[PDB]
Amino acid sequence: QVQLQESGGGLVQAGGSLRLSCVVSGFFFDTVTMAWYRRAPGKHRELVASATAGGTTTYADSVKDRFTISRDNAKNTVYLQMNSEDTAVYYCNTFVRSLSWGQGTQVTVS
Amino acid sequence: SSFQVMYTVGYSLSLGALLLALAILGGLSKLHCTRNAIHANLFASFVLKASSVLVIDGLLRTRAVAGCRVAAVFMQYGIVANYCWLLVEGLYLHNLLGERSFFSLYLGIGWGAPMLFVVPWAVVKCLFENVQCWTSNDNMGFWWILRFPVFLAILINFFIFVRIVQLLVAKLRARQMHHTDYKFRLAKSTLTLIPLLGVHEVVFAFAKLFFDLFLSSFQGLLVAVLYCFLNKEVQSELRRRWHRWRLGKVLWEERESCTTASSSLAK
Amino acid sequence: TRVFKKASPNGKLTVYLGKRDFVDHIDLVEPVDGVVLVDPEYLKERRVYVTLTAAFRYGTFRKDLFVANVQSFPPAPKKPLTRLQERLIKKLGEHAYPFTFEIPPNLPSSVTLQPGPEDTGKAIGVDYEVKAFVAENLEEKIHKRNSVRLVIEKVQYAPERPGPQPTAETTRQFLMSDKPLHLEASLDKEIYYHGEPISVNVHVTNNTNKTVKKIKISVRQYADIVLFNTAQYKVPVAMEEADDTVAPSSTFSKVYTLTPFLANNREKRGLALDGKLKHEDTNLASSTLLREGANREILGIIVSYKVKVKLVVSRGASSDVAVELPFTLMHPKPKEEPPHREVPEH
Amino acid sequence: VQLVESGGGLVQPGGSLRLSCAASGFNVYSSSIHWVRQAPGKGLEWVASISSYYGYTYYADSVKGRFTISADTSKNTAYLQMNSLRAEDTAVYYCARSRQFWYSGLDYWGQGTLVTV
Amino acid sequence: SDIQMTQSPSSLSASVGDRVTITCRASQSVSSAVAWYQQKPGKAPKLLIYSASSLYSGVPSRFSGSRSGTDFTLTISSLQPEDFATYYCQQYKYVPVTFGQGTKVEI
Repeated sequence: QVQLQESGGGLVQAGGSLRLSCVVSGFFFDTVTMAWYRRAPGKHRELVASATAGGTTTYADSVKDRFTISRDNAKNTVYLQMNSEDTAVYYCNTFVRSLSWGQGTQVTVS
Repeated sequence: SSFQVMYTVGYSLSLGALLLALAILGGLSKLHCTRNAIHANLFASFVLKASSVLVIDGLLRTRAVAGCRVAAVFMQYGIVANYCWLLVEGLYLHNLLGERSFFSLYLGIGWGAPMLFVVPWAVVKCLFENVQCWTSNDNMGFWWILRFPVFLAILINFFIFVRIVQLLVAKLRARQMHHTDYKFRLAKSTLTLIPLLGVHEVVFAFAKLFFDLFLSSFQGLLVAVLYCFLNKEVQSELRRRWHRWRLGKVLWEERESCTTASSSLAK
Repeated sequence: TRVFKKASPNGKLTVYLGKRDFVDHIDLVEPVDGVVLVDPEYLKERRVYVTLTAAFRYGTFRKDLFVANVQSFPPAPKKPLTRLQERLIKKLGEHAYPFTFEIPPNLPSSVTLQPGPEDTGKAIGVDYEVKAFVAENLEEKIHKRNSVRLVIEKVQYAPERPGPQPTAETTRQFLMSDKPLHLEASLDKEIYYHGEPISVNVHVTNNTNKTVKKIKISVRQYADIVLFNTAQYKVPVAMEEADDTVAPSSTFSKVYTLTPFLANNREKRGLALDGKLKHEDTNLASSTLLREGANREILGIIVSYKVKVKLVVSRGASSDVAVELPFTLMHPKPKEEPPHREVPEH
Repeated sequence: VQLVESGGGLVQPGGSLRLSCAASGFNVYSSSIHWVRQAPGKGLEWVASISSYYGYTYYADSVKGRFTISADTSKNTAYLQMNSLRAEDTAVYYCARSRQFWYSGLDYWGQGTLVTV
Repeated sequence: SDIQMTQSPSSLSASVGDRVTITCRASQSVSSAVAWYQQKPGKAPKLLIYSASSLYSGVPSRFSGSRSGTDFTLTISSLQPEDFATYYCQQYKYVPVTFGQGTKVEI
């Protein structure tokens, strides 16, 4: 059993900020590649921001120079922040989509 | 000396080999085969003759008029029926190379008419020459009344034997059953039993005596191995049973993981 | 529009399979497709191997029948991408390495022998498995925690064109001759669907003096289990008897209904059953097709079904005359997909 | 392809009623028989199921052990022996039919018998 | 644990030819074991779609079902005059075999 405890998100205005957090219980973060999957108002979940333990902040071509990613193995969590059509629900899993999915929380950009 | 220990040893394995053949030839995939219906009865005649021999030797060692009464009557009938049913097998090859009404005729030759010519020898015991139990060393007044069928059967067996070799050689000369697995297998064993057993009886009828004692002892074993052990068809069946038994033992001797999930696919 | 995944225990590997079953034809086998996903900062070994192997489980040890070697390395030294394979790559991204397999024809199907009352744990039978692992070299050992083990099954379905109906005749006479004991039986069709009734018409007339006792009807399943040596097995999956008797110089004709099912066969050890994923129950593994004049040296379990009718006489000590009618029993063609589990789950 | 049943008679609390559902055009071993209970004006509900091929019997949580369901091969009929009915049992029972192999829902349904307690 | 399924639309009124959407939210996760049944007033239910994507034989092609995550839905292109009925959801992936609350449709 893996607890995909993700929190953060709500009513967001244009150009504002909305800190996102995610806590995963029952798994190790020593060597795992987070992917921070994001859905759409429709379907067909896509990739946004991939980051390994050391560097390698691989980003989707549509989210370059607009998102920032961070990781901390000591706290066992992954942190995502956004600055400035992106309105959708966000998910959290590894790059291999190995852990089970969760309902998650959805943000609204106004 | 060797006159006793070897004499009882020769018949000791005769019943063991023949009874084992009876168990094999009794119930299998070819229990009702016409080919095996003659060999199985041939072994019974050998068993009947061999069984009467062993009890006679044991009774003499223990020492009874009534004791030998049961033993000896089948002993003389068994040796006569042994050659009489030997002619049955010879005619079977001739019919094969030349069931139905034959089966009735074959039974009469082996277990039929010879029983009619063996009773008069046993009938005249109290009438004349009782001499306690049979010893077969008295005057020849009662002789050649039971030796006629075995001498006659040997003579006829050579008549078919002379015919059968010419028929097979001529047939095998131009294709035909040159190397068949059915006619040749029966003929290969027939070609040895009829002459070798036939010449043994006639030559010795008219340390030589001791040399002919174990020759008849091995007759039961020799017939069984040439008809049951050497037969290829039973070996295939025997191998199938052996393989099945071996395979059955092998399959039943006593000596992280993540669940499969699913995901949506673009279409 | 659904795929199957199996995550690695460490979470760094997952293999996507469109379907868990593959249709086997007379001489054609559906290729195995799919993709494998490897996360960055983990491909330092520079070698991804996906292997498809079939092994015979006995007892225990694994006797590998056919082993396939496919490398999904980033270099990847044609293999055109299937439409299903291409769809997976687009969704996952450029980090997915497609792999394909070509199972040779004339191979045994996924059949597992039914365990007896004395359970032994693992189910004995022919199983097909697909596994993927990452290592520096092939000779290097692969850990279970760093690999996946996906099981697939090869199955066959009844042909669209039914064959001729079974028919055979025999005659036995014993020591009495003349007035043959006529005996013949036939089936409605050669191919029977799973669970469908088996109806056999028997026509027996006895002009001989000897009477006819009760008629025995049975359906026998043959399992040609050979892993070292050939050994045919016989199991009466269906059995029913009637006390009908045939009087001398009379004609008898009746129809008997048969149904092969494992509800009462759960205690019969040695029965052959279809491929089991982990613990689900299958249904009387279907017959295995052969390419006409094909070699019988296949190291595996071959399942064939036959119908035997037995009639015993009173001999005035009892003799039996039996004629065997082979028949085919296979599943029909699925429309959407075969559910590889019990649909109602408790 | 056609399923016919009668299931008629007034019912009192603490009683019994045997339902006979004749099946024609198909057998029992290749078609799992399901019984669906629908309250008048409410939604559908599943009470029991019989799988003669696999020998498995399933029941609803509220009716567990109270009912008895059996099938026969000679006449290809499904029976639902219900005993000790409660007050909350006035509904219409449908003899649904499905496929034993390759389950694809309940395609064939019975006419429907009204039961009032 | 038992599975409870709810049908968001309880009743709706529509004319002939409009595009009507009926949704069905499920509590647990069901891969594809979703079936929709049609029921006329005082008539036996009839299967419409099985496996939530396939189409039953004899059912008019206007009916169509789609699956996106867990909220299985049934859509009708054109509402025929005699197509009014009450639609019931169903699941056959677990033991309970839970049905929907129903969606009454009238002209």
